[PDB]
Amino acid sequence: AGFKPAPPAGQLGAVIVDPYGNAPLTALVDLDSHVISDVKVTVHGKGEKGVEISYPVGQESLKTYDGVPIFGLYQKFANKVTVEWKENGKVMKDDYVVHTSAIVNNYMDNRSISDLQQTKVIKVAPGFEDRLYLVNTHTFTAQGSDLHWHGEKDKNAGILDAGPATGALPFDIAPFTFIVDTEGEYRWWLDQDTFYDGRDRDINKRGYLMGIRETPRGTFTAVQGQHWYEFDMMGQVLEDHKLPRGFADATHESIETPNGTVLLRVGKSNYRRDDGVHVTTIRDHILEVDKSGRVVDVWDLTKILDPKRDALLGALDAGAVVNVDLAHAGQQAKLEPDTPFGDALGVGPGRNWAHVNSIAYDAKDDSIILSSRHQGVVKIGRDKQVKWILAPSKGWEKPLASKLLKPVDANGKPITCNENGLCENSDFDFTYTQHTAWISSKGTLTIFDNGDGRHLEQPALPTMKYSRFVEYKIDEKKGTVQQVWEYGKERGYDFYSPITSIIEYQADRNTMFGFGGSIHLFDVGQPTVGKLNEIDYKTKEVKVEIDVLSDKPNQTHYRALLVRPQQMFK
Amino acid sequence: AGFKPAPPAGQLGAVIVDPYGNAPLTALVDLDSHVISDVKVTVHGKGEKGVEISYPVGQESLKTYDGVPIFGLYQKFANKVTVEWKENGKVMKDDYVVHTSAIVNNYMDNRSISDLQQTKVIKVAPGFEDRLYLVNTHTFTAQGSDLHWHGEKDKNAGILDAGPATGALPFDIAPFTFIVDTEGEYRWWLDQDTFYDGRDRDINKRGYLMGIRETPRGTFTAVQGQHWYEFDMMGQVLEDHKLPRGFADATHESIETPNGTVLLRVGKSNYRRDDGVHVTTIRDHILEVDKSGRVVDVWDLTKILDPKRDALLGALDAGAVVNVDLAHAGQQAKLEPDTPFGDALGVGPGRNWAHVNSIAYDAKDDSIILSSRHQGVVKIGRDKQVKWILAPSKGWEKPLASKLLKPVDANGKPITCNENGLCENSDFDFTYTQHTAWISSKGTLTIFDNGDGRHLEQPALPTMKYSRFVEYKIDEKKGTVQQVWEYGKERGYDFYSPITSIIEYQADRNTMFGFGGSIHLFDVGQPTVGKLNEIDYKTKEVKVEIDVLSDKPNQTHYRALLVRPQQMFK
Repeated sequence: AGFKPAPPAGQLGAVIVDPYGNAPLTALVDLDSHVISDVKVTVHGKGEKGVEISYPVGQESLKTYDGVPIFGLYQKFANKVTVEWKENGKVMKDDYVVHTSAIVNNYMDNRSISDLQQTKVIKVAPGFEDRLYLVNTHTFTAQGSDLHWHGEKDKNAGILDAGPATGALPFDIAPFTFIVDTEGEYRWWLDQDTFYDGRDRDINKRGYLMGIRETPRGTFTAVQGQHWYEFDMMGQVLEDHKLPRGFADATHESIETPNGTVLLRVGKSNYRRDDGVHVTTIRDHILEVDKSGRVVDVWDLTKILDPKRDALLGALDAGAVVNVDLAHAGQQAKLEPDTPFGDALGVGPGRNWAHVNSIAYDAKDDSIILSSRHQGVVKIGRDKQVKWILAPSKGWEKPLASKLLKPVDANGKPITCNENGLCENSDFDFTYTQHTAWISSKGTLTIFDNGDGRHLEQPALPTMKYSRFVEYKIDEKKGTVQQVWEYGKERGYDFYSPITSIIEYQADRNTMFGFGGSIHLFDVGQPTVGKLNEIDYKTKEVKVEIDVLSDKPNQTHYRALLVRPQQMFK
Repeated sequence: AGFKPAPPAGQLGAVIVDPYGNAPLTALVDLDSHVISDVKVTVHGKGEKGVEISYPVGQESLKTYDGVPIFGLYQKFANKVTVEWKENGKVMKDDYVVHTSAIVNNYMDNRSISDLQQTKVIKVAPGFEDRLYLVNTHTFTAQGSDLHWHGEKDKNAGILDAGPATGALPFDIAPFTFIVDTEGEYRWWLDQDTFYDGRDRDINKRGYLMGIRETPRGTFTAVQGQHWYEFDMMGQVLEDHKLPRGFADATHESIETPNGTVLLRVGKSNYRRDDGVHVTTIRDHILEVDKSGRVVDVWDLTKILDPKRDALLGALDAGAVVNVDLAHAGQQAKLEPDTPFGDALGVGPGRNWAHVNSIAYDAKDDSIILSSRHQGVVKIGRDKQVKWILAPSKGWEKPLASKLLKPVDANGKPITCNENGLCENSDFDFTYTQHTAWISSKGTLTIFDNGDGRHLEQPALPTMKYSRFVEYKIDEKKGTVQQVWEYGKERGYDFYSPITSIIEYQADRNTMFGFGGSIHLFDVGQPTVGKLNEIDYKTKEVKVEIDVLSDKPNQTHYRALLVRPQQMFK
């Protein structure tokens, strides 16, 4: 006679590159029936300033992989890797040379600047050299959007006409998923064919790979089209679920709860409107599902919030929304009453009236906090009741108006803001077209305030626009909110992300982690900038600033995560 | 233009037959955006003595399916179905006529008696008319076993020779999976293509569909080849996991624990023997895995029990082992020291020394109880230590001998049994080549004692063989075992199942449920009998006896389950 397996490389088994076939900068040391413990892996830096990557490896992982996972390799390089373990109460060590192959971008055309996205390291403080960031970005396919859901023909349409579309099937794009270190080197890559195939027409492998979040096991969830997933840093796909049959179009977020369920943002297909027309709703439903794919609960936001409120909808940059473009960049969006159902700015179920793009679970009262790009930030209870809302007061009717939070200063004294969220004699401002409204380890609400439609108008000039990191403290009993921190207001257009983006508070080194996904988006002909940032919470000093430039002009990035090797292999 | 969806049948949505495409005797009432509760489904009996099936439907199910599930249809029939619910505090009712298509057996050849397995109702006591049994049986493919794992060439083999086989890849057969009512009618069918494709050579869809067990959600797990699954009675495949890479050949059992894990019975691939030869082990490892497919724990039985112990191995009918001779039927198995590694009777890792075929989790001390066909019944701890053994004393060395349970009568007085398990002046006997060693709702240990190799010999004539249901009571602290119940001893060869089979205690009606999967297996040219039974625990009266006859001669059944519609749709 046959062909023998790879023989052993040292004192354990063979060292296999990319055992699952989805993560070419990983490897695996076959255990070959050895019984070991106390395992530590080190991957050595490339050259003089190269970052070394180091992590322990738990028993579950050794058993799961039947070997020792090797994460952190450089591409096309003779990686030097050390593995240490205990075996029969004796200390053991092996040094391996692990050659790798290349990273491939399978989606290139005349818009391509080059195959990979470029990195520019701007600033790395001391004691931050070891940081790693997983960048969740994407790259245009040659074809663009080729598929639509079919809907119901509306009453007042041509006798002869073909059926309309519905939903958001065209929200579809090739992934570009990697990890970057502080020398700007790629240290991990998730093969684009792991989940996506843009040449075939198998909707099972289509969509927009989004909402990558860690789990209590140090693995990650994600969504893409009409499926959701779980995977690990060796590239093993651990779960793959079709959405339940009533739902479609999962985007933006996926988060595991502590109860072993997962929260997803979807649309409802075959939603019967009060006028009896069926549509696939846009980005306005939430699912709690178990690890079986079954639905544990569903929040239908069309009956909980207000699909008629156009206060923020009418104030937006038509050029944005990810989507994008562009002849109409800068221009304020003029709503129309005859806007056909679809992924379009508008009111009512079957249009993009809410565009919820983040989810967080509050364990303390079994509730969920949501970021609605076009309405504000809300908490809704298990009981399907609104608990509070963080938004400008304009447009809200009762009973919902009554749940708006009242702003207050450090001593708890009301702050005067008009119905557009413009406050006087304060740093306090609300969020507009925001993202990632999550719960910090401190118990506060952190948000990335993108800043389109700030104060419910377009400004006089496009460049008078800014984005903020911002943190709030909320008293639920009293119904008040206090801005306790902010950043970015002063950096102007060069730090403005009209779309996407994220922040998350890091307690380990007291920093605020940021990723601005859409900087310079509207600079026609230029790469879009994804700017990784760690800001000192105390001093506001920049500790890390790294820029990722898109491989094609005018191509937004979605999010990034700060990942930690220590937690990857439990 | 287009084609419209099926219109509404009555007051909800359309009634879709086989929505998921794997269970043709099911249907679904689309919810069409209606908000309902208190759902109850009734499927009417066919004709005069036809059994009616009725169940409630919980909210999770309505949301999961976006509709009301309909279970219990007859094939090729105008099924009459009633659905009742509450909507806007009003009571509601719809009567539907649901036409079905046929059941198909896709695996037929000259051996075939007819396409379906025949049922013969023998006895149905009053108050047992409503019982349903899920039959886990199988049907031969034209090709038989066509595939082997490749192994390592052993030292003392021909220079020119090809590599050997290893493992148990040939354990491969088409499934045949249905639910039968007490009129002997098929009321549910699982499409054979759900998991199996015996004409293609994709090993992902090969194996022996086994170990079907219910879960806390009213769904079922199962194994087949190199994957494990979860499915529900609407035929939705909820989970599908590849085995972890170190393991192969999952058969016999899959059971969800209360900790959200699942227990599986596998072999280990690339197992390094002490002589340095690599093999795939046979049926001698246990995995706890999570819903992510990851390994939580592993029990390697080659280091826990005694792979050298041939006390029972040498006493077996060569005609059995599932697998089936049958030219050497009746004959005693003569072990050889040069038996090449494989699915073969023999000692040591790489042969079938243990043939473990059932697993149970003891939540009281976080341990597992195992049925080893070829060694006996053992409890092993989380700590990988043997806690006790229920078997004849011959062949066991220390430290294991010391864990053997000592038999006792109702007053706790020792019972005298020789090393072969023959007892004097008692009804007490051990189990031989047994199956399903499970924990009843009473806290006792129930077992199907097939009875091949009884008293560690073949009898003088082949028909001097019998099978028992049997229940034991164990004092772990004292190290003793008491037989407290038995049945079938008196029924002789006609109730003898040399292989497979199952029992389980039903507390709802104080019965012992049983399935004899291999009756008349050795009758050349005759269908094999799978006999479903419910025996009154108190009186020993037969309450249900129903016979399933195989669609080809000499083709064993594996198991059946008593299923309860009340629990299927939580």
